[PDB]
Amino acid sequence: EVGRVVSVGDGIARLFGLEGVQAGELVEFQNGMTGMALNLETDNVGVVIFGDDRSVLEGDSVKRTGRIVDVPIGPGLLGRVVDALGNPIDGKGPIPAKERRRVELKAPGIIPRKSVHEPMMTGLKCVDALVPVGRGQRELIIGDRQTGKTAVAVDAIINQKEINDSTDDESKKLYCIYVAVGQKRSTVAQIVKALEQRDAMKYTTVVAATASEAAPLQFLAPYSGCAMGEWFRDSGRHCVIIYDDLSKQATAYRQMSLLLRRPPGREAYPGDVFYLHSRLLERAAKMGDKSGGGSLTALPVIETQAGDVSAYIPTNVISITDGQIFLETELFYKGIRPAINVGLSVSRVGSAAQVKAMKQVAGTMKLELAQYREVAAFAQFGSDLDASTRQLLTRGTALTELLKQRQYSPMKNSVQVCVLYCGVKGYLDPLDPKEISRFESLFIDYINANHQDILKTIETEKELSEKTEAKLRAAVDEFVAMNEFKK
Amino acid sequence: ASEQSARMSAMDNASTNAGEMISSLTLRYNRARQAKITTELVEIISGANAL
Amino acid sequence: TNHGRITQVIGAVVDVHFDEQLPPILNSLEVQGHTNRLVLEVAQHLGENTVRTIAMDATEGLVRGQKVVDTGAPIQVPVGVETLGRIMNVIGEPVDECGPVPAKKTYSIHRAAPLFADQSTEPGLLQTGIKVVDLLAPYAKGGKIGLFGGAGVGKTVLIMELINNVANKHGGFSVFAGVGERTREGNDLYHEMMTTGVIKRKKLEDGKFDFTGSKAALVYGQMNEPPGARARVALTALSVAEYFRDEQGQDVLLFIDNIYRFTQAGSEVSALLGRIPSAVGYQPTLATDLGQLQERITTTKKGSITSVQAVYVPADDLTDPAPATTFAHLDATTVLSRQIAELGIYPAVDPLDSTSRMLAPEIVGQEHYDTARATQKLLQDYKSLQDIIAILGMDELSEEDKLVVSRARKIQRFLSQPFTVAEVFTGKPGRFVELPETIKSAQTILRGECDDLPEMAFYMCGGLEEVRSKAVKMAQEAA
Amino acid sequence: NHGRITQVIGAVVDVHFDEQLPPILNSLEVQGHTNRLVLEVAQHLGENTVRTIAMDATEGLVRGQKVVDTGAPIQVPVGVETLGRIMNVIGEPVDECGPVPAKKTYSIHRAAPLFADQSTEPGLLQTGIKVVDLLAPYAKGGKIGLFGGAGVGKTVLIMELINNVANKHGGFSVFAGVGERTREGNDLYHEMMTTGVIKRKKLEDGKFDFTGSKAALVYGQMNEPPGARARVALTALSVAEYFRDEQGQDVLLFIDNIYRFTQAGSEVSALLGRIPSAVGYQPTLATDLGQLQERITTTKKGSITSVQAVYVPADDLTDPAPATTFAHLDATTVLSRQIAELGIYPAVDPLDSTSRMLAPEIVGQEHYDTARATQKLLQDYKSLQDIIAILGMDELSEEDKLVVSRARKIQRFLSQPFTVAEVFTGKPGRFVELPETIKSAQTILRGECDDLPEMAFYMCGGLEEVRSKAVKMAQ
Ligand SMILES: Nc1ncnc2c1ncn2[C@@H]1O[C@H](COP(=O)(O)OP(=O)(O)OP(=O)(O)O)[C@@H](O)[C@H]1O
Ligand SMILES: Nc1ncnc2c1ncn2[C@@H]1O[C@H](COP(=O)(O)OP(=O)(O)O)[C@@H](O)[C@H]1O
Ligand SMILES: Nc1ncnc2c1ncn2[C@@H]1O[C@H](COP(=O)(O)OP(=O)(O)O)[C@@H](O)[C@H]1O
Ligand SMILES: [Mg+2]
Ligand SMILES: [Mg+2]
Ligand SMILES: [Mg+2]
Repeated sequence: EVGRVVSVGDGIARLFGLEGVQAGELVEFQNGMTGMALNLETDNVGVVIFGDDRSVLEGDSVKRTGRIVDVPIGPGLLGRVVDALGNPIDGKGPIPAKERRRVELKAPGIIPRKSVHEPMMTGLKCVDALVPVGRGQRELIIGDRQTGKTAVAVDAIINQKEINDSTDDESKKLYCIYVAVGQKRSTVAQIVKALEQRDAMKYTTVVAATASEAAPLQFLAPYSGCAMGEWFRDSGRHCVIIYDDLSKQATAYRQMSLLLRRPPGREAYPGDVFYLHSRLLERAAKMGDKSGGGSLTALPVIETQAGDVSAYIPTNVISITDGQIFLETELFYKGIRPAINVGLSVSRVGSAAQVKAMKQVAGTMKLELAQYREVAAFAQFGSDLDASTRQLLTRGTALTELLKQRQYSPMKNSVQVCVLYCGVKGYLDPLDPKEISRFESLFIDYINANHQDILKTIETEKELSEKTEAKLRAAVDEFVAMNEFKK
Repeated sequence: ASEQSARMSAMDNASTNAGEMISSLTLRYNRARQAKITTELVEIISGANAL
Repeated sequence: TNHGRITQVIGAVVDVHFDEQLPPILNSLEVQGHTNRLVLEVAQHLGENTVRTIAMDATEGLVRGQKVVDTGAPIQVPVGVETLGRIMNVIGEPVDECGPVPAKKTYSIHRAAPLFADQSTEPGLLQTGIKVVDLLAPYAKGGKIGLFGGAGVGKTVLIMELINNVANKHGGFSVFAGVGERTREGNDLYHEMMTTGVIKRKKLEDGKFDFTGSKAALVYGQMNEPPGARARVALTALSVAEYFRDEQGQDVLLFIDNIYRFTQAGSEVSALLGRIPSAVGYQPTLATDLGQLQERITTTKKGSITSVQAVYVPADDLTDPAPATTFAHLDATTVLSRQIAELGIYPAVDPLDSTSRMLAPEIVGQEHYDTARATQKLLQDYKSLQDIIAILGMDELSEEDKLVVSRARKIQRFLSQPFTVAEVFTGKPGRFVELPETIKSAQTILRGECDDLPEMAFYMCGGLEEVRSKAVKMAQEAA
Repeated sequence: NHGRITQVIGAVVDVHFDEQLPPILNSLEVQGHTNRLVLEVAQHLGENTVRTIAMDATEGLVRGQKVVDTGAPIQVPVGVETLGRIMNVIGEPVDECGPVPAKKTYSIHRAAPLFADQSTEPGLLQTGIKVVDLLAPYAKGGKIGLFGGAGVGKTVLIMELINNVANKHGGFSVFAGVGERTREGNDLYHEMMTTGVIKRKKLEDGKFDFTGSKAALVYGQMNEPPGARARVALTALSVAEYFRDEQGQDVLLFIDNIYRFTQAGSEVSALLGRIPSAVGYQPTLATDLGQLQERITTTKKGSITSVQAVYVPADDLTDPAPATTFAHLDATTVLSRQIAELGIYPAVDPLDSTSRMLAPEIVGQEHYDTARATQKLLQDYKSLQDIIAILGMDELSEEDKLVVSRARKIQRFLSQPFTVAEVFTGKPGRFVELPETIKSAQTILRGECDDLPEMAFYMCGGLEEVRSKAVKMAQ
């Protein structure tokens, strides 16, 4: 059937007609613009427009296509940048994909799932050690503005090119999806450039719902990304999806709901914000061996104001996630970059999403860092301390100086194991803290020059036998002999 | 003896400074209290008039 | 059966028009012509033979004028021993992928609470195997229990430990209701229940199943589901338990994760149903909607239901209306803290906010009452000395105060213990501490017998003897 | 097409057309009126009725007046003829120098450039200011924000950037005044006529010749309705887009304050029949801003550098307006009142300030390391403020005392006397290059300036001035 526009304003239309409309279907005007029907009132119909409202004219004919709002899926998206609806914006060719998928869908149930056991190598040291991440997990990256969240996510994306290049088994490769809500196109272009400069786009796609783009696209983009990732999840191929920032999506939803004359709630938001984020994040899952064995990891991002996680959106997304990676400005300016607060940051999965070789070191590291955090304040004042307490302070300072990293400079798992071994067994206590930043680098080059076999063995066996232990100890001794530092 | 005299003087100054900080924080607390009341009430009213 | 026509659709709210014979409130309506089953629960009568209903599943795909059929009764859930060993939805449909529920009976989830004349029973003591709980906040066998805490404090782990330590030993049946929790948690719980014999699934050559035994029933309304489902799934599980209480007369165990989600669901739709919001966005019908639930959970002269509710406390604010209202509905309370969990003291129970009606000298003897009150006095004394220690230092404290601080730290570390389900976090094995051992150990520590023993020794130790063994080991390793 | 006014509510007018409606954003002229009242369509309401926002005062309108549809949105002239000339939101010049004889006119409303038509090449600017050159380097071809309350020095900082950049630019420039004082507008006009940025010449026959000018001016000030404040930035953006599209030349755009633009929406949406958001702001607070900012962007054709002063009401940075604006900026500069009370000017908080052009792949590693060491020092000093206020400096150790000394010294050293402040400060201006700043910071951090006093770093620029002042202070 067809209908006619009755009212138009602020990217929203009120129609008269189309009595056979499905709630949530696409609608087409007589000028190419599209819309989505949400409020099926009695007299009129409330449509949200996918673009500017200058085209609609209060009398224009309108037609229903019968399609529920859907997006394309497949490997045709890899290497491409697309909008919320799958339309490309890279400017190079169309999207070669035949199979589509509905945006809003029912998450998978309790039975076709399994526990999280495989890790998702983030490339960082503090995350992969103290706040591990699994495949099928939903871990939040929450912080303030300009603290290193997008950087964490982009390093997670970049670390995968070595793992993917050194195989042709799709069951082991990890594909990636970056959803940019509210960002400006300059930032998205910078991210695309940073990924292309490192050949990290042949396994990624991007979904850009920027600020100039209307509210419905910002509201739909994360669901479009989850739909694109469900192809990997159900096909047996692992994928990780990153949402930057989710809060922007909540703001867009508030805008749409307020312009549809729906009543507000707390902070002018609706009550359906929890349902919005639960709908979105429960689609991340680790499926069973009967459903292929795929996965869809999620790494949402949230920007708090003044570190207030007592707010309305942070509280919800904290209560519906399997972890937290807090980021602070005090730690960011003190010198700790990434600025991960290892106290508040947790991971309910934990060691199950960690390699044994990393377990052996990270347990001791977490214990030592707890003790160091406990006595750090007392130590600053300056009072006589026992040798054991001083040793604790020295080891905590060493480990804190170890977990620092440059931007876009991730590392393999075996190298993290080796470095944290050097840090835990006491080969950094006498050394000057400020010197460690090169002890790391040189040591890495050394074990990539003359000790590739240790790395291959750790990569294959994924553990530290006594033989590899002794070999690594001998390598560290040779390295300290060949080199000299301030202590 | 000099140590104890200086200790008494320092405690005096610290108590005075604490009183000053208490005054400032009391002002801020009352401001935030009024803001909370106004914000909650405006939320309720805006939800009541959008019916 | 009547016949109606959908008139409008706003999120999870659906208006329906009948030509005659309006259905009563709380009745169930079935939409015809939809992809999957879609049930609506009547909520309001508006006028002109129009009603306003709440959808259990997503309204995506609904059409105006689409047809609706009244069932003549509210959402009827199946009941019996056939629900045992089996998972069920809010509308009674199974989601375990094992076959349909061959129940010979159905109960309406909406019922009236037992009257005042149906009195309770004696405050029977419940032994959980947890120390701080059995000591300072004893749980009643026939009363409601609350586990208050924010996010990341150990509510789910504590419920799982209670299941391992109670449900297996319980001779009656048991029920679990997942009200807006994570689905991963449900999968883990189902697998652990199949492992420890609480569920006994036996596949057959003819493709059927056999859940003989399996003294447990599961109901799930998780976050993926919309409002209307999260709200009514608790009533579903409560009716499933009320069947065993009333007819069978067996003692029943009910576990709810989290109850707060049920209240949140109402808020998500209240403004769509034309209600004015309350103080902080919650609905007006908060206390009543929660009390109509809670009063159905109570012991009678036919059976007993022991409930254990985990209450999310957002932003660690106990002044929020939902937990504030829930506090009055509970016999035993257990408040978990973050400041304690930061010290690695798990379970992170605050013994100064946890209370219990049972902690009285007539129910538990004075050896228990005085011990608990002395522990609480000691901990409050240690809490009052915190500022003096922070400003001046330990040098200023007298030897009495130093003894107090030492004993309080030892008590804090001693109330901790490792659970069997937390092996996958700590690696240490689990313990089951009976109550007399706890009372003996607390009396011993408060009397001053163990002042010589080091503070570190009292960590994740089931009993004082274990503490002695750990101290011996630490002293031997010292030389 | 003719139409009738049916309803008037302050700065909103509901009009009724009979035959055919005008689209949204179209301009409408009221005929029975003294001035040239222009109305911008915003909504459609049925019954062939339209809702509009007025670009001028509605005092004198009548229910029944006649309205004429122009068939297109507001049109602002463009070219090198707008240079050296003031122009209000509707393009009408208010310079009292004649009309604008420009050939082409652009619409106020244009779609932003696409994703493919972007070029994020990193460059730097020479502002001459120590704090921004060190800790928040400004990006050539990017957006820059100056956040602050009232009385912290945004306007003075923008004027300093004008004197230190625009005069040494060569290319073109634009200034948009969105709800600022008319006084400072006249002051800027005369300062520009002085410095040669505007080269006005009066011909014998009363005409004028602005040939040689390098700066346009657009002013919608406080003495204007909200509709004439929520459409001025768009006028300036059209004027600058003409340059960086057809001309293909770099341009500098200065906006004072952008927040006023959102404020106008706040005092309009209530009349347009919209439900308010958290703090009375609009539900359209983000799209109305993103549609303005995304038009500002360097592309493959040209580049727009932008310097926006963002008001912060009640010194609350959690307000929705600055919170939304933070996401659109490439560089940031957060001014503070706590630092201005200490007499430090510019009152920049170097910790809340940040930038994207600070990485070592853009600036060197010596610059990056100096900046990060300074930030660490100032954070370590901030962490001791409570214990210093309660107890005192005596409780601190010697390392902490050295830290406090160097932090106070580097705070006072990041204070520059500008040239435009000479009228209320007296001391002459001090342009400062970047390597001198870096050397001075390195020396202060090492410990090569602990012997000097603390008040010797106040308003001195480089270090030679600091040592000379310490010498003179020894007496
Ligand atoms: N490991 C790191 N080491 C040094 N600098 C870092 C590191 N990680 C991030 N940064 C720096 O932090 C600053 C902000 O980068 P980022 O893109 O991550 O911001 P953000 O946290 O996502 O907040 P927003 O995007 O809202 O501005 C950059 O200057 C970046 O160089
Ligand atoms: N007894 C415990 N021992 C060790 N760690 C615990 C314990 N209880 C909780 N934790 C930690 O806190 C996290 C809380 O998860 P959960 O048990 O679901 O509590 P909640 O639902 O209240 O957030 C656990 O994953 C674990 O890391
Ligand atoms: N560098 C400076 N030196 C001395 N005084 C300054 C300086 N900057 C600002 N001020 C003072 O603060 C006031 C700020 O007013 P203004 O320049 O209009 O900033 P804003 O736009 O934030 O209100 C000025 O009156 C001036 O006296
Ligand atoms: Mg970011
Ligand atoms: Mg939980
Ligand atoms: Mg100003």
